[PDB]
Amino acid sequence: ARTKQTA
Amino acid sequence: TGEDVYCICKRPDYGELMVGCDGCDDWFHFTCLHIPEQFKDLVFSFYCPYCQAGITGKNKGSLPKTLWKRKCRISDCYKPCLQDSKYCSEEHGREFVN
Ligand SMILES: [Zn+2]
Ligand SMILES: [Zn+2]
Ligand SMILES: [Zn+2]
Repeated sequence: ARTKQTA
Repeated sequence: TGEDVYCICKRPDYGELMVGCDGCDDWFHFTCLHIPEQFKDLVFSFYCPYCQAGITGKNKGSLPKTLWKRKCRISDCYKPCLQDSKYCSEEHGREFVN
């Protein structure tokens, strides 16, 4: 699905 | 006077791993949902607890539920399977030792 990790 | 917040914790996006809900357009931390981080790519569609309860989704009739992908049958891998194939790629397509 839609995932998000700004690292 | 207050940065934008997300998730059930209502804390900002400080760089940790998150999912976006499909009912509402919010984002939720893995740690807040007690979902292990290694299951990062095993989610097909996520629905937050408040959308599965019909509190903030978009239905009205049934309630949306989080769907999980099928993990590659290699015990080491945590990547989703391909179509039909029980493996994430050809590089892992070996079922037996011989
Ligand atoms: Zn939601
Ligand atoms: Zn959170
Ligand atoms: Zn694999």
